[PDB]
Amino acid sequence: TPPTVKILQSSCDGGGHFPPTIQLLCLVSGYTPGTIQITWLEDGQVMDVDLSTASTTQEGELASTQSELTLSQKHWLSDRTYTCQVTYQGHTFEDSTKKCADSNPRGVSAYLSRPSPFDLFIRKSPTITCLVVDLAPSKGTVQLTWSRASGKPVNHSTRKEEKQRNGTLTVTSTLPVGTRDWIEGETYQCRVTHPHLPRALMRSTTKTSGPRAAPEVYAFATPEWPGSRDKRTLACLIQNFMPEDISVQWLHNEVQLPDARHSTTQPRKTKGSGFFVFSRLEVTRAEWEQKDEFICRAVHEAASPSQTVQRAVSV
Amino acid sequence: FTPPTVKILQSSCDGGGHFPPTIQLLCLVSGYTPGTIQITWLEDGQVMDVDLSTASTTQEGELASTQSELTLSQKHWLSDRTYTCQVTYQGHTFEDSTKKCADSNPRGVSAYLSRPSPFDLFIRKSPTITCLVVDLAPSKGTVQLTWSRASGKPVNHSTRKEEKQRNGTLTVTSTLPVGTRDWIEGETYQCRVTHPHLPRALMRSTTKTSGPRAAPEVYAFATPEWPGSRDKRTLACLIQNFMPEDISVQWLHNEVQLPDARHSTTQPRKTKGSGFFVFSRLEVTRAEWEQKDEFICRAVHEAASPSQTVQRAVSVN
Amino acid sequence: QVQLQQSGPGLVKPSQTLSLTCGISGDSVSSNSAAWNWLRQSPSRGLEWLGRTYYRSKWYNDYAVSMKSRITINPDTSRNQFSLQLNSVTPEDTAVYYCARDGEISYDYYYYGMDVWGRGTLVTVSSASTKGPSVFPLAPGGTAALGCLVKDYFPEPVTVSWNSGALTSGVHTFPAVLQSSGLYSLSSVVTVPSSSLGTQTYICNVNHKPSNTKVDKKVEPK
Amino acid sequence: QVQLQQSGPGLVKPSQTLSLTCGISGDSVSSNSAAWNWLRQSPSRGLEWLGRTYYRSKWYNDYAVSMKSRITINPDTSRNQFSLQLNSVTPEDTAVYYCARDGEISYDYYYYGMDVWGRGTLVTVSSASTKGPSVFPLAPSGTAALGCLVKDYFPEPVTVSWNSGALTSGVHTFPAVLQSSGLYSLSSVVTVPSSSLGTQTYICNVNHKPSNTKVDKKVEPKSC
Amino acid sequence: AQSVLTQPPSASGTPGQRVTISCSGSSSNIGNNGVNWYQQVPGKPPKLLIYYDDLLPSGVSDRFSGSKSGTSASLAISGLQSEDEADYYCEAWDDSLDGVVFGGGTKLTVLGQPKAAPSVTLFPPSSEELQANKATLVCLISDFYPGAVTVAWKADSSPVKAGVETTTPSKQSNNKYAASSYLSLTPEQWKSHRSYSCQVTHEGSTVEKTVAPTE
Amino acid sequence: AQSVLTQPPSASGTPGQRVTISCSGSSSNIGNNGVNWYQQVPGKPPKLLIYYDDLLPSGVSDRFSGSKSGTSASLAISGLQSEDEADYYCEAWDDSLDGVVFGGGTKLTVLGQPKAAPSVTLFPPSSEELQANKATLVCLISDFYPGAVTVAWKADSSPVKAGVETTTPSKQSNNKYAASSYLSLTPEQWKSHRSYSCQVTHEGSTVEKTVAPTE
Ligand SMILES: *[C@@H]1O[C@H](CO)[C@@H](O[C@@H]2O[C@H](CO)[C@@H](O[C@@H]3O[C@H](CO[C@@H]4O[C@H](CO)[C@@H](O)[C@H](O)[C@@H]4O)[C@@H](O)[C@H](O[C@@H]4O[C@H](CO)[C@@H](O)[C@H](O)[C@@H]4O)[C@@H]3O)[C@H](O)[C@H]2NC(C)=O)[C@H](O)[C@H]1NC(C)=O
Ligand SMILES: *[C@@H]1O[C@H](CO)[C@@H](O[C@@H]2O[C@H](CO)[C@@H](O[C@@H]3O[C@H](CO[C@@H]4O[C@H](CO)[C@@H](O)[C@H](O)[C@@H]4O)[C@@H](O)[C@H](O[C@@H]4O[C@H](CO)[C@@H](O)[C@H](O)[C@@H]4O)[C@@H]3O)[C@H](O)[C@H]2NC(C)=O)[C@H](O)[C@H]1NC(C)=O
Repeated sequence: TPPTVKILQSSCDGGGHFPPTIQLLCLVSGYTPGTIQITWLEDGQVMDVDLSTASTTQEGELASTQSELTLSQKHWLSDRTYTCQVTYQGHTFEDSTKKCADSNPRGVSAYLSRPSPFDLFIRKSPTITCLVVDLAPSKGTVQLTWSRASGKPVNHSTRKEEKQRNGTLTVTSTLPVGTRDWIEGETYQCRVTHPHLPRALMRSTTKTSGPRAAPEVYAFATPEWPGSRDKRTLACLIQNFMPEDISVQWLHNEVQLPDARHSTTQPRKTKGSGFFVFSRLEVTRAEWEQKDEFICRAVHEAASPSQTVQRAVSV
Repeated sequence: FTPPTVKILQSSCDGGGHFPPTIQLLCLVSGYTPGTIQITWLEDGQVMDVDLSTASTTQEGELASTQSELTLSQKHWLSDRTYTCQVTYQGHTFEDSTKKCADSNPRGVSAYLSRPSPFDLFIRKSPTITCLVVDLAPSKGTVQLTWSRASGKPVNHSTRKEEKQRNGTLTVTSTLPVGTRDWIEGETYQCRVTHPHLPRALMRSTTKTSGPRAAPEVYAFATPEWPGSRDKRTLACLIQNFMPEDISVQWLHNEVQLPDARHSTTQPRKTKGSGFFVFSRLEVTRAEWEQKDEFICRAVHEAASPSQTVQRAVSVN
Repeated sequence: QVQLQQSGPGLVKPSQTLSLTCGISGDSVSSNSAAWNWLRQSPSRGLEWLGRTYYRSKWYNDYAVSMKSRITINPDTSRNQFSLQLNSVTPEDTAVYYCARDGEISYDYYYYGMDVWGRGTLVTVSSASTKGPSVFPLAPGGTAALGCLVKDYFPEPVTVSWNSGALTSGVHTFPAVLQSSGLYSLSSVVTVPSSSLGTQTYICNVNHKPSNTKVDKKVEPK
Repeated sequence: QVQLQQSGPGLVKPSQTLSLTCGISGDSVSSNSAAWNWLRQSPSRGLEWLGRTYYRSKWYNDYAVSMKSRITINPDTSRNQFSLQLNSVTPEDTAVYYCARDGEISYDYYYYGMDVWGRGTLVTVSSASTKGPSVFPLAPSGTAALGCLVKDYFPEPVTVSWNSGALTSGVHTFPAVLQSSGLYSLSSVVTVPSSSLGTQTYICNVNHKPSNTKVDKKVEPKSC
Repeated sequence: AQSVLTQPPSASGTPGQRVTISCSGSSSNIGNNGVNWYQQVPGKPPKLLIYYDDLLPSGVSDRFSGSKSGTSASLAISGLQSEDEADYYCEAWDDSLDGVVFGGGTKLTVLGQPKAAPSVTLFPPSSEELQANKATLVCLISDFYPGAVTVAWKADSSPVKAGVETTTPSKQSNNKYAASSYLSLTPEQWKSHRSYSCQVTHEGSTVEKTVAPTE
Repeated sequence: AQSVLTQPPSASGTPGQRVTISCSGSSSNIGNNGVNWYQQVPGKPPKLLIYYDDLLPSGVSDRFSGSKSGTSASLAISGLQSEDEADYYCEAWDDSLDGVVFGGGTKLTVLGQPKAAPSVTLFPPSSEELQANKATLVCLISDFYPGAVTVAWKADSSPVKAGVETTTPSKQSNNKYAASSYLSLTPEQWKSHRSYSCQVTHEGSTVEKTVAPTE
């Protein structure tokens, strides 16, 4: 018969805490005696023999060798693999051992954007971003791949892998999508593989399915409020559209204003059928007289004929 | 007469970090002068039958050592119980124990402490704060939650709810009544949570937001008809530039406060430069259209005056 | 995809214990973020939940309680399966048992639903010995139909294919019938419109599992 | 109530290696959601980050280039402390060295900053001898004032305390001075009313750490 | 005894209209937690439709809707079809039981479907089974609508009042029905008679099918 | 050679004004990540002031404000006080270096503080130290601001040339400066002269304290 190796380790206490030094023990058992050679490999490489020490017991036919390595709690917890390699009559036998893997770690999040109506319709260069957060802080391990429901090829992606300050890795790839293909069916699929994933992740995004309904606009102005002559606020209600994805901007002298100048809400639940948002702008003296008119524009899928709607308002 | 050392060793984990189908625990009593040495296996302090374990003594030279082995299914071990191995020698009792090791990087726990609503604190004059903890291991009676006051002044009687979640978590909430003046005049209220699973205790604090209090400015709306489409109308409210954020908002009808589920009200949102704002929408119905055409959108806020409220109304003329 | 496969005996004596195991593929029993349920359905008691097992930092179980005093669910993490064991059965414990996956969907998530199921398994509680079927094939302008007669067998799955299931066209396997002496009788029908009387040969495949009976009859006219 | 104690030699020879230790009270090295940093400050290079050690699912390290060639930071879970070892130092490695906790400020979180520091340790690179100070009393003849002269010591901390930490009122320890000779001299004065002259003696406690010198002198209202 | 969540045992429809199914419960289940719905087309396992009160997953039709207010919830099916006849089940997570809680079931019928006659197929006691001593008269009926079919077995012209048993009709996947009837027989009392008849009744009535040992 | 992030070396304010300090990076640090501000009163360890871009930690005065746009950030100390004299440091996390990156520092001076003249106290060689045959004179200079001083020593009516070494002045917890001068001597020379003098000149005007042998 051939012999058998098992490894045993120093164990954690009642409170399930490691001790300062992890002893690992090779037990080769159940063999014909004679030449027995034990090597220790750290991570797949040979070790300095000094802290590795062997011994052999026998009764009658039963014979068991044991080798013992000591590690510091630090080395063990550095995620190294420890291989015990047994040379017996010109053969090799193996057992390796690693720190035992976490039972309930968090765990990694992945998010897949839809492109914006602005991105689709106005400046016609849409894209989606697949973003993966809380990966282990080591690069080059991760594999992120794009693909289509239609089996048709994809454009080249762009990929950032950037170590976060809290000791995670955030890997993010954006994919240019065909401005047409997106509108006719076409599910895009994002796929990440990493050693620390039990399974590969996949997210997939597409045009939201439903009964397309155009947006309704209402522009506005506020009754002047005391003490501010020169500061006036303008409103836009936009309601009962579908699906929820909507872009919104404001135009002074027929020029788009910085998306930081106004604040839209997230399209929220209507009680009935549809979706709605609200956006405010805050204008002043200079804007008062340049010309006084203000555009509140919404780019929506069901918007027509040109995929936008704009309502004008003044004071 | 060396006092015997006792040490437990265990099946290790394979190359990929996975656990083996059984878990062996080997108790080792080494380095002793012979005699009676009695090994015993406790599970969480209880005894389990001697017919799950085997003993082997070996006397080499003058010294002596005994080894004893207990086998465990993976399930028992992953059930996180403490297993003690306890030897009796010369009337003394020695022991070593073991459970499975801690996750090196587990989730993780969230604790949310609310401030009381402007409604609650001004109108109902029964203001309360809530402490909430999610993602605790689903075992009741381990969590501990205590309220304090920075002044060390006595606190009211709180009311606790431990509730076991569908996703195999536990969520605990305690809510506290607060002295209705004490909130307004200073007063930090503290919420302290401890669990064995948590490395440090969790403290969450809550208090009146210090800042430059300014009142809200309300305006009432409604949308022009989109006629032939159904009935009724829709109306909304823009309430802005208030400080601090804490605000309650509601809609009445002839002094009848309409249920929260009727109106969709947004959360106070920042403005570039100074101030916050909310917007709230209510879709009316043709019955109340004619019944009385007036509708009121009220804002409770700290800095409103006199009553910490500002009302307003609108119809279709 | 994810997939669940039942297995176990379909006949239990009164006072004895039912055991049914459910192996899964496409996921892990030991997985966080999902949970593993046993359910049952009898026309009398409707659809009825029994238990759940799942792993986070430890193994946890949630039973129906209801009946927690007779039931054990507990996972075999090596074989990647989980098993239901119910003690001291009576006829009331006769049902079709289902194993099912309660886990999340995505995005917003936290939301659980049991979105994956096993075919179901028919467990019947009786003293009556398990008898195998006596099978008789019978003789068949518009069309023609022949079939096999599966007669007098105890507890019943009894499923039937045709020449290893190559002909799915116009095939009706009928439900069974209880006699005054309770035993089941079931019969099947396959159609071919005359046409090949001698070009096509028909062997009915009869499966009664709990009696270990596979005896397949070749049906011939006259 | 997190707190951080540095420890280690004040003086290190050229080409040898620096070793400093920060023990952590109130959190743990092994903590998820925090990270443990070394930085230092010369007047010359200003405030400069060296390295960081932290535990996610295993132990990780992050170092600055430049130091990367010469530096190691290791956690010790045993006593709950971490430490820095810098190889082959030159005089440019003279600096005050700071251990610090990078971490939470919770709520929204994800945002880290270094919210907790150790007081600093002065590490001086010289081929030259740690020398303990001669210490003389500075005698009195406003109200009154008396002193301690801590003379000719190397390298620098020299802390002083009056009557074993008892009297903190009106006491000023001055910065030191190097003579071109190369050693350091320093003085500490206390200001006391002469209404209190005759009811107690006063004692100056000087402790030069890396000479392991503690000795005390008494302040005498001199002849007659 | 009975279930925990309450739902009406019966609900009905017409092929174009919209019907809703009620689900009532406690705060321990519907009040503080969300609700799921399932569809069961029996002999098959349950299939998920709605989750956390509002949601539809992949592979599900948007004419299926759901709602929740307080301690109750409603499942709205609009624009029905034939395969829509099913047992429909609601469930929530009850956190005072630590457990999943179900509804009693609601059987959903759709009427306004045509009246289809049965198809009566009969066979003679086979080549075997005569050497087995006694034999059996087997009758297979299919593809009818209501599930109301009653049999009176007549050997020769004389009706058989003993030695007979019948099933209660069971659904088919195209939403027709299935029945079977059996008459136990001794070849002595077989070959001592001439002819046979099945004699079904579908509503008002249908006709039989007849065979004799004339091989 | 210098910091990765750039801040101006010095900044000036007059009490009650609003001073701002700037911090300029690249996108790998300030662009992509949040910026922190720390304040340092020398001899004490840095203290966190602003975290992420605009957030102030518990126990920080609201006079302290911060902002970030694009690749640079600003710290605004509004309504200056005297206790604000410090070194102000910015840092961010760098995702090309995987490392924390720092600003070179800005020393903030609060201008227009009252002119304060030094309090000089001077001590004679101790009962000891004369055995040991070396006599040292100690001049301690206490609270003075702008904070430049010049010291000459006097042997009788004459200037002392060597044996003298002097502190470069150091700021204290009241933000006024300290200093010291020492005179090395041979204990004969202590008796060889009638009196010895420390003269400190600060701005225009000189304080002098003086002592003599035996008493
Ligand atoms: C430690 O390390 C880093 C620090 O860099 C942290 O990183 C953050 O982790 C967050 C939590 O997972 C990430 O949150 C997500 O951000 C996503 C993308 O950002 C948005 O993209 C859309 C589309 O372009 C825009 O509209 C937005 O304005 C943003 O640009 C979100 O898509 C994502 O989804 C949301 O989740 C929220 C939860 O509150 C929902 O309410 C919401 O409906 C939606 O589902 C989510 O917010 C964050 O991006 C990420 N930041 C970076 C720079 O990577 C780690 O979390 C830290 N890890 C630990 C353990 O502390
Ligand atoms: C397992 O499943 C459990 C339960 O099924 C999950 O628990 C949920 O976790 C969420 C976050 O961890 C909880 O949401 C929070 O709710 C807090 C308090 O509840 C609100 O109270 C305020 C007024 O005080 C109202 O505005 C709300 O409508 C609620 O009534 C919030 O304070 C909290 O924080 C917020 O976050 C948002 C979004 O980022 C911010 O914009 C905002 O500034 C605010 O700080 C958050 O919304 C949820 O309640 C909780 N479920 C419970 C307690 O039943 C676990 O997450 C699941 N675990 C896993 C591992 O999947």
